[PDB]
Amino acid sequence: SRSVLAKYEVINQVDKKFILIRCSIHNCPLLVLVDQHACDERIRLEELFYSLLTEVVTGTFVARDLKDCCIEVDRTEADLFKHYQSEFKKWGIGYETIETSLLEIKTLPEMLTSKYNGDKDYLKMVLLQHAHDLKDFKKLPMDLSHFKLYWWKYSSCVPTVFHEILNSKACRSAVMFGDELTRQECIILISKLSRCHNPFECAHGRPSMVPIA
Amino acid sequence: ERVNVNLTSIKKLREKVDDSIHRELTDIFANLNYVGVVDEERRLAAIQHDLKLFLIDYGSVCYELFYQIGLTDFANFGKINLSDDIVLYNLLSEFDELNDDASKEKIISKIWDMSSMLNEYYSIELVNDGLDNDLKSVKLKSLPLLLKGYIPSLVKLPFFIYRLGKEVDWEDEQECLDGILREIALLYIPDMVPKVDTSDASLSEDEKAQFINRKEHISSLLEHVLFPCIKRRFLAPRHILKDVVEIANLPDLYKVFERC
Ligand SMILES: [Zn+2]
Repeated sequence: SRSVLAKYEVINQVDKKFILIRCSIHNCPLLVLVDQHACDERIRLEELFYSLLTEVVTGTFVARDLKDCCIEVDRTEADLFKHYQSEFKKWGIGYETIETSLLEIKTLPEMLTSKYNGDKDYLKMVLLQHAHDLKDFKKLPMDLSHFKLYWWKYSSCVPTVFHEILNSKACRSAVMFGDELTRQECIILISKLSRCHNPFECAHGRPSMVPIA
Repeated sequence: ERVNVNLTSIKKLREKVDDSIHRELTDIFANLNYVGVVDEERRLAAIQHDLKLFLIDYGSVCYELFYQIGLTDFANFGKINLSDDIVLYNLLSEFDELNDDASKEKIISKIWDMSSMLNEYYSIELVNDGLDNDLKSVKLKSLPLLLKGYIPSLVKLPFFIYRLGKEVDWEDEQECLDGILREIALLYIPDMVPKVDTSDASLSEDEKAQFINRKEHISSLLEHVLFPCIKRRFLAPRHILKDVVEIANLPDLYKVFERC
């Protein structure tokens, strides 16, 4: 299924947009144009998801101390945060519920600190978004009673705010259309792309390659 | 100094070639952007014309190119000199089909009888060392130079000498001169590289390394010596329409993925 890509040889870059690749023993496999941006975005994303999940699982995830951040919440909203407090700690979001009630956010992870940027209204929405996600069984809690590491086993448990943050970081750092890639740079891209968990889609879910044969 | 060709056959061979030319196919070659080798065995490469990706049989294009160059540059060819000597008598040993010695000597006899013509019209110098009637001591001094920087692979050389006496009919001017140009081009076309199973353990490290070397040499010849020449002087005849296939229309691929 994925082992088909491992049997692909790089030809060269096409229109500074694609990387043309070529495949005896042809059981559903001859020519495929790999989207260079989607290829780099994919490799880059899986590196970012590995970095985040290895950090979170080993308790090495950075949680920068936030000062004077109190957010007004509903009685049920306050109860929803009192419930999943332990869950938000796993992501570096350390807060205390006051008592109408108020959410006293003590700490935040370095990426969320950056994206929030003093917008209490944005931050409230993002935590509520995950609290509701957990509550309505849309997202599972992070089980850390497992004591190598496979980031994709825990990928589904990453809050949407982080997911969004990692997708944009991947896309931004990635190679763009109209960029010059040497045959060697392409060999390397496709070499790493074939070592991905999901090499057939990009960070934003779009297909990373279209066979032409 | 360029030599005058007052031969009726050469002017008739040029008219046939000029009429065969297809403008739409030649417009694809004139503006080609060579991507790379797709199949070393079937002799397939990929080029990009405008926003379209094409699949080219380079063996066919090379056949027609080296046939065209020969017709244009008739009796105005260079010379390729050969410590390591190659004998025509020992070159034909590859064929076990010609079990008889007098049958093997019959081929050499047709070439030496035409040695003066071959060196003056096609720059194929053939010099004997022994007796005037002796056929065992007959070598090949020089081969014509069609493209500067391109040295033809001598793997197909025993077939070239075999087919020059056997296939080429020396009993008609136009058919004989056409036959020799068709034989030189076959020798001049880059060799096929048959596929070998790299993942199979039953093959030695040398077999696997040499196959890679053959693959890398073919791509170098195509990118640096062969395809620039094709983009420059190649005139595509109508029968090559079958050997130039569209595989992708690139604006149809921009639709699948837009700027993130
Ligand atoms: Zn994307």
